[PDB]
Amino acid sequence: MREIVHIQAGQCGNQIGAKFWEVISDEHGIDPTGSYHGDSDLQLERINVYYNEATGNKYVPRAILVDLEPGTMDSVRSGPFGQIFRPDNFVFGQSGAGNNWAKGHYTEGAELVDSVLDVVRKESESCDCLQGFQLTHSLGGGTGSGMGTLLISKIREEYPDRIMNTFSVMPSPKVSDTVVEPYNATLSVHQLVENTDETYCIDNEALYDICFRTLKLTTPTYGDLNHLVSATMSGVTTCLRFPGQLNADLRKLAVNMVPFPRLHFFMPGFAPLTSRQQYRALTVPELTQQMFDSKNMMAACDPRHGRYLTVAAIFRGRMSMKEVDEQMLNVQNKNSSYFVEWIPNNVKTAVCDIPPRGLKMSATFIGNSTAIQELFKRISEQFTAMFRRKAFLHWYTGEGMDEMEFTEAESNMNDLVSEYQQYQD
Amino acid sequence: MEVIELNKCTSGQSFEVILKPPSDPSLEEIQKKLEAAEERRKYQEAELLKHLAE
Amino acid sequence: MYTFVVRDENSSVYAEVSRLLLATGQWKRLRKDNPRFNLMLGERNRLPFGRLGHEPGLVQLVNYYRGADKLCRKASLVKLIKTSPELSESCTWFPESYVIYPTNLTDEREVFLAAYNRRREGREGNVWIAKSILISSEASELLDFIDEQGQVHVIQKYLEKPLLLEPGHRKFDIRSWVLVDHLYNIYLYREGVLRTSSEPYNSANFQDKTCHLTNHCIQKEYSKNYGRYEEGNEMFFEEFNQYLMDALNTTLENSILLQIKHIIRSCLMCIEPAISTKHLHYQSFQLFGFDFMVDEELKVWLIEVNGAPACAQKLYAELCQGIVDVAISSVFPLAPTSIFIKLHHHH
Amino acid sequence: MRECISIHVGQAGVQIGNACWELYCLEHGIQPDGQMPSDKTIGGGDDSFNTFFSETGAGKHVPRAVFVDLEPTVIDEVRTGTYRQLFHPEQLITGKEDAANNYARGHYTIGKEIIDLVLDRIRKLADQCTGLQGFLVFHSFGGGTGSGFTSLLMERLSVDYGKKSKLEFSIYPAPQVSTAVVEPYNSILTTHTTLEHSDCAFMVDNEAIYDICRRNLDIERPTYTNLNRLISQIVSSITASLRFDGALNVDLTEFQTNLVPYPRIHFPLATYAPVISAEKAYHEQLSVAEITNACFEPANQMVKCDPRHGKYMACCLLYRGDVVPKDVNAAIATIKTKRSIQFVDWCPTGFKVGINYQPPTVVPGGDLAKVQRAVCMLSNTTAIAEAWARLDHKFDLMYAKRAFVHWYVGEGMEEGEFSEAREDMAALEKDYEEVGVD
Ligand SMILES: Nc1nc2c(ncn2[C@@H]2O[C@H](COP(=O)(O)OP(=O)(O)OP(=O)(O)O)[C@@H](O)[C@H]2O)c(=O)[nH]1
Ligand SMILES: Nc1ncnc2c1ncn2[C@@H]1O[C@H](COP(=O)(O)OP(=O)(O)CP(=O)(O)O)[C@@H](O)[C@H]1O
Ligand SMILES: Nc1nc2c(ncn2[C@@H]2O[C@H](COP(=O)(O)OP(=O)(O)O)[C@@H](O)[C@H]2O)c(=O)[nH]1
Ligand SMILES: CC(=O)Nc1ccccc1O
Ligand SMILES: CC(=O)Nc1ccccc1O
Ligand SMILES: [Ca+2]
Ligand SMILES: [Ca+2]
Ligand SMILES: [Ca+2]
Ligand SMILES: [Mg+2]
Ligand SMILES: [Mg+2]
Ligand SMILES: [Mg+2]
Repeated sequence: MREIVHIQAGQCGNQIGAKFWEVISDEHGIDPTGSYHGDSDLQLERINVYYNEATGNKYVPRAILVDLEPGTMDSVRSGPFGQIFRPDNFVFGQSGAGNNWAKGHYTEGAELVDSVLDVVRKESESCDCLQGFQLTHSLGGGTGSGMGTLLISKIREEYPDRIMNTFSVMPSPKVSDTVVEPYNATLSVHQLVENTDETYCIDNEALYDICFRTLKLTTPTYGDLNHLVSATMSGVTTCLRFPGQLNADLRKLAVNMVPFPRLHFFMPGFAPLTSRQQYRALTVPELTQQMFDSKNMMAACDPRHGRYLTVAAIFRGRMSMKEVDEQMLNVQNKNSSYFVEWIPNNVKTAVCDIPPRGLKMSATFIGNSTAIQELFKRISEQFTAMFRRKAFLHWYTGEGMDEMEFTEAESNMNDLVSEYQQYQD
Repeated sequence: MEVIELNKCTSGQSFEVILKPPSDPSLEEIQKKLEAAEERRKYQEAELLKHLAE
Repeated sequence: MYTFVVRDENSSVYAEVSRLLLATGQWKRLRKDNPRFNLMLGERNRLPFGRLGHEPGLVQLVNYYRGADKLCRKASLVKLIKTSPELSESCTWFPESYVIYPTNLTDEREVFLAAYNRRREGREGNVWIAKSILISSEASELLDFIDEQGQVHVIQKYLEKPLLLEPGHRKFDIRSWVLVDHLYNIYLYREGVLRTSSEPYNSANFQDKTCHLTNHCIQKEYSKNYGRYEEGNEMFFEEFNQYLMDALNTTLENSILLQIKHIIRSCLMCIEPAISTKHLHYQSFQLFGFDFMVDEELKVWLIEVNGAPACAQKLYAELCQGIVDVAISSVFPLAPTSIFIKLHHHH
Repeated sequence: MRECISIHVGQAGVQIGNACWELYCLEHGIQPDGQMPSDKTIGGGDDSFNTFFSETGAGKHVPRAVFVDLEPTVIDEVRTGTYRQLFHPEQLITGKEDAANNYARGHYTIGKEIIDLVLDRIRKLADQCTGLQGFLVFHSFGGGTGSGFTSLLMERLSVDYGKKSKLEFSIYPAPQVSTAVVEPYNSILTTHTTLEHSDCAFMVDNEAIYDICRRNLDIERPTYTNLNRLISQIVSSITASLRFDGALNVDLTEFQTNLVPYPRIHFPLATYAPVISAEKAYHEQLSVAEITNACFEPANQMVKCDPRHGKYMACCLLYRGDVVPKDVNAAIATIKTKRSIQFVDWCPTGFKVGINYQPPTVVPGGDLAKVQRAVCMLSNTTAIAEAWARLDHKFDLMYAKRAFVHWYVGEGMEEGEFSEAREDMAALEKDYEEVGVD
């Protein structure tokens, strides 16, 4: 009984979180009302990892929904699986964060964080043995970014020895709501460097390019982007939600994926990504070559520009496990110049028999690559372009922040980039 | 090629064949190790909380 | 795509083989410390055979036989021949040799003096050579020369009746390149080389070692007739076979090559059970340089076996390409009239 | 009769231990419910099998075993498995969260809080023994529990049972069947602190078992079940002398006397044959010579290495099935003349031979075919140092960059323990080189 507590904060965080519970609820056979209707015991084997069991054989997600304005969480409650969430687990304010990291982190967010921690404390107290936490959020806004990292900081203070993982959407000018996103993202990245064990970096630009160029979506929406994130979140958590020789909890995963405490930012990937030639059976070679292709990755970083510290692939569906080793052992021994030679056997593979909905088989990629430095480089450049003129800072100084805290956040992320650069050589 | 020490019982037998002749930490000390590591974990946690209180 | 690593930058041979592998467009060279390789062109000394054959999914092949040093070591070869029943102590093609340890350090000092005194008393030619070089007909000088050193030496009978080429009245030796693949097939390169002495052989003066030592480095450094009779004191089989027909009315095959092929098989079959990589988690092949002497009776003697040999400049292309065909491509195929002679044998 | 207590630590130890006790029951005629019809002494007796099984007044034959794991999922299989009735709950110990493949976490953080409980439970089994010989400790090298808690347990056992022998069955890490990357660290950390507390350790390389299951049993992708069924056959061959009437390796002390002249060099190489696929139409039964010759082929060793280039310090031949000494000696002579068997000059060039007439038992519905005779050769070779050289090299690659070290320091371990443990392994490699090479 290794329970995980899920938190989703802000607009992006709650919309991606909603789709996540919609996707895995389907895989575990949980209907919108929380009743199980599956046909395999594998669905229930690890059900308690993400779900609580209430009276009447009801399964209720162990999820905490947080926001500083009500709108997004009213949509969730009216959404497909809205009624599946615990009523007490909606924690929201009315003021909003105005895409302002200082409001989420220092003013508005501080007013609401204690009541969120009251809910977290309640879910944890009813856990046989808490694995850790996972947070979904964006870094470009105010609530997910500013209040998200405040929640993490206070969760770590109360649960210092528990694992803290996040799915963090990184802002991109091509899919942007406001010009202050580089400010909000740079401020959050430092919080994540210090207080998370594993951060899945989801880049909105990569999600967009995949929708437009690969999926052939002329006009991608936030919904389309969140379809990719749901599938990815379902893949990276397969090993936690189903049985298999892999086993592994959050800590054992972190121990083998993170060689250095600050370099814990991961590039996730998924295959297939088929446009609508969608019924074609995908062979194992195609799954592997696509999974390792840059176009299939969601950090918007070319791995051929850096070196893999550690790689983890998860294959789902009924396929040849001998042929999985042959193709995986082929991609390594055919591109070994992008794997560091001082971590032996740093490419690991796992198989799960249950495929995602509507797919004969799939592959999820989890790479800890030093190429991720390109993502932080982009953010730093956009930050500096504005900060050198102190442009748009009044929104933040008006919330009590000093310019010194921005200078520090800048020096911290440039440090982070430099730390990736030395391990890339 | 000699066979020495041939022993036989109802469930088997054994023998030897020679082809050629030839030519702690106390309980206390372990407690200190464990408690010392425990103290170092406490010190590192105190530095974390001190960081978070700042 | 096949991957290989190069761990001996000083090998003139495998520098070419590596040059060819890349020329095929189907082989990729990795860093010398990358463990995910198919082929290792390993270092001469202290090659870590224990780390081979443990990479999942990779069939790994190395260009050295772990344990072949017993054949390519001066002292080792002597002990192997004497103590191996397949070769026995009466081995008729290996000069009488004795392993002698310097006195400042089993040992065969008394055994040698026993055979030496026998020769001195029987008026027989009693000249020996010490190496690990000094040539003398007195046992006192040979032993005192080894004690002044600090490593193990070997004293063997000096062929006082070598076959001398005419004109010139000069000594020589024969280099044969032998390739042993992973299946332990013994391939003899059809092209050999004679490293001839450019000075007239003189039996009444072993002090000047320029006419007794046919080494390519001693002739090109201490000989005053280097390159007179053949370019670089190197005669190839075609010319040598022609000389044997004109002067001796015989052939290189009949008079010498049969004995060479016999000696190569005998040495390599003897140690096959000790070095074969048949049922091993990794595979081995290796190129050998056999050095032979020929006396005036057209009898062939074995001088030594080199485990890391070089090649004659004129034969690098042919032999190196041949190594890729039978040794490397046979285990890693790509997307004639063989240059070798297969020496069949029972495994 | 002197008792042997088995201890199973971590996932590998527990699952290996489960497979072994299933085999022991089939070998001794013990039903899943603990009953043993052939045992005519109800709730008592000092027979050979009593070294591994106690007896209740009701006639149940209870293993002298303790299962320890910091997580309950693996040991829960024992509680609900076929042989759930054999064990009582006191013998099965489970925590709530494991060591996360972190030696420091299993040895220090969690180990400190559970060591006294495990000792108390082992004390309960010890108090049932009239003359305890010692302990057999099953564990993995790479697991956080199998490496970290095992070494702590071995340290304490040396304190609480000074005059008792301790043997190990250790799973050497193999990438082909492991998702961890830090196992070289755990392997070296546990060997360093365990070395002076183990009298004889049988290492089983998962790489070797994996390839035997693919090459001989035609398993395209072997699982832990296939691996453990084969491993328990070897373990049974090694412990059979303690459980059956005989005169060779009759007590744990004899394992050290016959196999370990030098204390630190206490890692014998195990070779087993034949391994025949049960799915085969029908195999030709191999002779004494053929299976004895197979013991000198690298392909059926528990650790892949080349004994032709090491030196032997000892050599036991354990035969099961239709074998008479006549054929053994005839096969030995034939192998000395054809093999490269170089003993060290300060050791006799001999072979201790043991014959048990009962042929190997195979689990119904298993992968292994029933054979009429089989052999396990225990040989102390310097060649097994290849396994330390490989492992130490992987250690050096990561430690040069301090990769993953923070996880261990984070649990209270000092960075100096790494280097201290590493220098002990360098010394161990040097010992093998002084005895083996000239
Ligand atoms: N042969 C064999 N090896 C196993 C088995 N189970 C795990 N292993 C190996 O053991 C190593 C992993 O350590 P585990 O024993 O699973 O971990 P642990 O001892 O329970 O310690 P934790 O880290 O706390 O889980 C890997 O190298 C696995 O290949 C098994 O049943 N049979
Ligand atoms: N017993 C003997 N009788 C006659 N000549 C001998 C001899 N032993 C050695 N030589 C001469 O010495 C030369 C070879 O020397 P040797 O092979 O012992 O040294 P080396 O091994 O450093 C040269 P390489 O290994 O390159 O062939 C030959 O040219 C040969 O003429
Ligand atoms: N992928 C994805 N990104 C989103 C979504 N909604 C907002 N974003 C991104 O998140 C950032 C804005 O943060 P937001 O979550 O709206 O602010 P918050 O509500 O204060 O936390 C911008 O970079 C948006 O592009 C969504 O549904 N999906
Ligand atoms: C970034 C920011 O603060 N934006 C904003 C703009 C107008 C009113 C309130 C606001 O918060
Ligand atoms: C699923 C995940 O995140 N981790 C993982 C996957 C396959 C092998 C090893 C691993 O650690
Ligand atoms: Ca207010
Ligand atoms: Ca009884
Ligand atoms: Ca002891
Ligand atoms: Mg918004
Ligand atoms: Mg030489
Ligand atoms: Mg475990």
